Amino acid sequence: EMQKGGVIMDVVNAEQAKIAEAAGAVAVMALERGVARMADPTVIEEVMNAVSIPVMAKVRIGHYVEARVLEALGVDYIDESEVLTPADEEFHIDKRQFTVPFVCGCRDLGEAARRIAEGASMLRTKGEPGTGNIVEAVRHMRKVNAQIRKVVNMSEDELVAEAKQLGAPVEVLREIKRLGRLPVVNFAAGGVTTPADAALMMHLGADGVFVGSGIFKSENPEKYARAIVEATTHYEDYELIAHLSKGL
Amino acid sequence: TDRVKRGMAEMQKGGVIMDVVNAEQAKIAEAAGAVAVMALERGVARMADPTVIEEVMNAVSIPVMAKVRIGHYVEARVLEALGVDYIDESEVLTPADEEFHIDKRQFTVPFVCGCRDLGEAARRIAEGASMLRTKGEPGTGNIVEAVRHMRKVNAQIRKVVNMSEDELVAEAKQLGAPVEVLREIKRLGRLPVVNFAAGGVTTPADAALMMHLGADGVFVGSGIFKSENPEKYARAIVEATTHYEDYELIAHLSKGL
Amino acid sequence: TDRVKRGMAEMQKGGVIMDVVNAEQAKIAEAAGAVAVMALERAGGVARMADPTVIEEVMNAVSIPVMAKVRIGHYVEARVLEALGVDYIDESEVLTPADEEFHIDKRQFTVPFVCGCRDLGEAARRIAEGASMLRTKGEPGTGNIVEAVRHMRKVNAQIRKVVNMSEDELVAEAKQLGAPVEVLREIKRLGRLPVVNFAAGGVTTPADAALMMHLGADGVFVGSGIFKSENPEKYARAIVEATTHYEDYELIAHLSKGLG
Amino acid sequence: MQKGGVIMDVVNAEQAKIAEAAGAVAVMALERVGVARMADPTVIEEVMNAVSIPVMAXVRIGHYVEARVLEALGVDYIDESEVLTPADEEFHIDKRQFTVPFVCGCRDLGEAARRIAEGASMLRTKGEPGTGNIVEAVRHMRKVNAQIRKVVNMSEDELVAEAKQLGAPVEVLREIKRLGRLPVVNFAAGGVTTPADAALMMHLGADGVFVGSGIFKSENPEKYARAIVEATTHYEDYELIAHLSKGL
Amino acid sequence: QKGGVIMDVVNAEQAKIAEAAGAVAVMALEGVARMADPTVIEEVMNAVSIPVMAKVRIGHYVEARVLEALGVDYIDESEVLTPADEEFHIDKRQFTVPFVCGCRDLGEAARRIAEGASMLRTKGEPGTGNIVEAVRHMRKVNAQIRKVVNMSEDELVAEAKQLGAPVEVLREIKRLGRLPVVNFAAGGVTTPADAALMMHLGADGVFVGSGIFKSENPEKYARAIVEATTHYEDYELIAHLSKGL
Ligand SMILES: O=C[C@H](O)[C@H](O)[C@H](O)COP(=O)(O)O
Ligand SMILES: O=C[C@H](O)[C@H](O)[C@H](O)COP(=O)(O)O
Ligand SMILES: O=C[C@H](O)[C@H](O)[C@H](O)COP(=O)(O)O
Ligand SMILES: C[As](C)(=O)[O-]
Ligand SMILES: C[As](C)(=O)[O-]
Repeated sequence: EMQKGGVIMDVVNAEQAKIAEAAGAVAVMALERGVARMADPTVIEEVMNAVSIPVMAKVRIGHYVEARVLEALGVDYIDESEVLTPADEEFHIDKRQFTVPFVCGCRDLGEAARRIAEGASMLRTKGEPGTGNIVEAVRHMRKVNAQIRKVVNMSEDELVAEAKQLGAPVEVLREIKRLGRLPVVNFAAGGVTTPADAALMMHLGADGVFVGSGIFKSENPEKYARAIVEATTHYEDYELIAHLSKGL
Repeated sequence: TDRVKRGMAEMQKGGVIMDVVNAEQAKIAEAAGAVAVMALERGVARMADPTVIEEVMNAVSIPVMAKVRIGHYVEARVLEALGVDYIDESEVLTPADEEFHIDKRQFTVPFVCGCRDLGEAARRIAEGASMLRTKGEPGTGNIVEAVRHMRKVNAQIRKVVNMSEDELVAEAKQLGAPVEVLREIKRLGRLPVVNFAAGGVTTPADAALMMHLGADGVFVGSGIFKSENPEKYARAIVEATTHYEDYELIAHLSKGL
Repeated sequence: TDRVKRGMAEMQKGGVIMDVVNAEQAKIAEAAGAVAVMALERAGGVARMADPTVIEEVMNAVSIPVMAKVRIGHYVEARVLEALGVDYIDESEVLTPADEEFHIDKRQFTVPFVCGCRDLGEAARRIAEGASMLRTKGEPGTGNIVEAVRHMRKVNAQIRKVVNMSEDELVAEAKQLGAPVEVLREIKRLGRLPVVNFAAGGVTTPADAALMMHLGADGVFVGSGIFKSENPEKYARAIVEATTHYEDYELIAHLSKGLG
Repeated sequence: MQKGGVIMDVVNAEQAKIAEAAGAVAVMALERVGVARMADPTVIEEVMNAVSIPVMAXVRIGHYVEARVLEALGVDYIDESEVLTPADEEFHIDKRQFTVPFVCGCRDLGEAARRIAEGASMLRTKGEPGTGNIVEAVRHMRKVNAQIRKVVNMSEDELVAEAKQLGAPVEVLREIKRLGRLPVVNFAAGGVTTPADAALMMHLGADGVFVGSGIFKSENPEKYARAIVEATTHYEDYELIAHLSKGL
Repeated sequence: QKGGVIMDVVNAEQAKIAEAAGAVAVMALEGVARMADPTVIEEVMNAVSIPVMAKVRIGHYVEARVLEALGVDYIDESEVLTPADEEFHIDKRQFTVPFVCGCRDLGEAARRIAEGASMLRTKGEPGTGNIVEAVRHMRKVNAQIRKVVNMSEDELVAEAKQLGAPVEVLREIKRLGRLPVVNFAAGGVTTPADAALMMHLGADGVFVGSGIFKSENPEKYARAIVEATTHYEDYELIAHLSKGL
């Protein structure tokens, strides 16, 4: 199900992976680092052997075989990722055909619903990567959740037209209206840097957060990772978050 | 419940549905071999006076259709209460709602809806339509309207049926269609509901042409009853639609008119 | 005070308000079960407040509330109607606007106003000007219900959005709609508009009237078309019953049989 | 000067007497309502001899000699009027060179100020004529008065720039700021048809109203003229105005 | 507190100088620009008795809650930091601590007030040393206020629509004859003449940046700004105060 309230961390090796696990990450995202492709299987296996929590890796958008390779390696989740160099500009992977669950990116409810119709088991609401700027995450989490609230409360007979306007599959919108939320977990990602950032994303209705390699470029990675984990879990404990922000 | 509604529509294959304004015309249509009649009254065009619809219902044993203005939920509920067999949410009447069609899933009676392309068809189906009418502009006597859209809809269906499974979500986005309807279409090799041609079907050759182009049947308008011999004319359309590849018969049937 | 004007406006839900040009029509409207009447005088030309004589004729003919129209922005026409003892003033877009930019400051009046709106921004601006009741309406005189439907769908969709939206997003929503934020805050608090909102524009058949109620209207306005029918009292009656019993489709079906 | 008053269009002595009897503060002598020019002097003299109240007459915009002719006839006011066919598209009459006072039209404060700089002694704020539609008068009275209120209260050092933006002479703006209003009387005109219309213009800050020949096409001109006069004078007496509206 | 000067400070030493020079408050400060390290803010809070401001990125609700928890006296939802939300500002009504917000015109000012702002900073572009930024916007805001104060009551709803303002805030402005909160100028206030100019243009006070502490004699410079802002019509004094720097 992917533990709601959790933090998923990018790691490039076993050492980083262990630190992430020790800090309380719910999962790790194995990475290698022009054209950006699926990581060398060796690196992924190194990370898989280093920890007991779920390991994700990831593939280029549309790269069906990269995904099958990761599936064969025994990865726990595949991330069909926009930060890698897209392999297909028009068609995403038909994730319904896979055993392993996929996480996909989205910027609005239309994208989210299309990813779900392709078989996505989890979503990452994200704008531009690598900026350290939370505005990317915020813009899109606000958009997606505002659009969800609209759908949840709208007149049933207006959903087909709403679907057309969003570019969404209507059955996904119908499911959203029925549940009062997305039928999959939706984590924030994009520039989540400080403990306050992580808690903010939770305040805005995220189910959890992804954080990048910035953690391991700090002076004390384990303390930093830890602060993000605690802030994300205790996202309304402002005294704690204030205290956690001091070190960094 | 969708299956029963669709099954009712399905049993109409090869058939002709005729517009009638009174009991006399309705009886002629039934006598000529129509599979159903469409009751009409004739500025703003609305649901017909219930009296006229009841007159038609009492005059024949075949199914009676009537319908309502697009989006007019209450007109539809009225026709449902009258015991009509099919409701036609019709673009020739003056639309009551420019943006939202009736949520036809909430009804007991089955609906026929219009469409000009596969995106429209799929949206109508998602709203609960049990039958489709592929049609362009009405009242012209010009078959090009029907042809353009039957060619489009069927060409788009053939594309979907044979396309790579992983390309359907993007296809759906491009068409403005619900992907689950496209998936159903690919599974069945056709639309999951009956699809009749309508728009300018005038001659027996016209009716047979629409069947040649893959229609499941045809709608014909009041033009029939403005001819010198309506029963013969209606008859010719019925036989041409049924025996749409019997060109000697169609040639013979065309002589009278 | 607004609170009392609003309490007066409340006494109209589920009702039909009818246009009448004389005492005879007014009595028929009352007899058919109208909750109020709208007194009117009547091509191309300037349309103004009706002759006070005509309004008094209607006021004397019935016991139900009497409304009359003024031109948009025509402060003095409104004061005149107030002085005549009219029950409601309708600042009406079907009359020839007197002011293209500024509506009447209705807060300064004793008598309650009804105003038109096409979307929630307009509705909220009319409310901030002191409107006690709204009429959601597109183009008039067409017999085409699409006008009413378009705008009732828009207004109610926008209300549902506001009711459920995150509290901290309202100021930006207000900016985007051109609405006063305090009205949006009130809407979110109540779960609906703080005033009654009737449909108007092409309501012709009983099915039309019931449709508007299905779409969330609090009632309907109907025009002079009623009195051009063969049996006005039966027709008016059918609209009244359809509006009240808007989910009774057997009754509505039966009521639709008569009309020409 | 003649505040609260009504000025009435008249085509002959009979109409002029009725206007005087109804309480008009002045009359405007006309020939009619092709090319529209100064009226035949005979018609103007007929009206001048028929009443003791001031008599006005129209000249074409820029028609210096028409104006001199009316001056020589002993007219009390000259109306350099946009409803006549303009003689000069670019330059209005230099009214400073005349003994007789002029009334001029205006649609905004810039125009008003330019007319004043040319020597206008009175203004008529008016849009399109002959419509019976008060919106013309209202639009422009609202504009002129809103612009005046802005000038009256604005920072002194911003006036030169305001003048540039309006196309106004700054000394007129300075005078307006000093007086808190226009230095001349400003009457409304354009579609004033009902007693409510007349009172509305006063509510909007007019100093008075002009009314056209419509009065004499009614069934009872003297009663109608009378109603306009009383409504304009007692513009906040809504019971009276209501009563006055009953007849016609 | 009106007539005052608020000064940017990066440490306890600067904060003490600002307090000694007569600042009414200090603004504690420390690519992407975020809320300052709490340690730096606490250092400044402990160093002085006057109010301390700090901050947060626009829309960053949690940064604001953090500063609230630290015991900061005012939160500055600041456009010079990297915005966290391009569309929605913080709902400041939900907070105990008061906020200052930026504005460039009356529409913005009124929207900030409706969100719960307790103070305004009328400001254009930062870091230029050019007073035109402050002037443009103080002139705009105050011209728009004067218009609203004197305009016909029945025209306010339409004015509000045109400005993008909440009408109830305009109604309040008309009632008071001014903004219902204090409005300080900021943006390129560099010389004593600049500071006094902003007061001449109707500011309630001024913000000044770190430029003060890059001068040869910060305490004298800060002092000159403070005195010029207080005695903004004393041109002999202002002339004298301008000689040093
Ligand atoms: O035959 C199509 C009709 O013109 C409809 O009014 C409309 O164009 C289809 O609506 P939509 O494609 O938005 O569902
Ligand atoms: O029903 C709308 C009226 O015609 C108004 O006069 C106008 O179109 C919109 O109102 P506002 O003045 O608030 O934009
Ligand atoms: O640079 C800061 C800007 O002034 C704000 O981001 C801007 O005011 C956005 O808010 P609003 O849309 O309410 O003006
Ligand atoms: C916007 As897409 C074609 O990635 O669903
Ligand atoms: C525009 As002009 C000739 O009336 O000053």
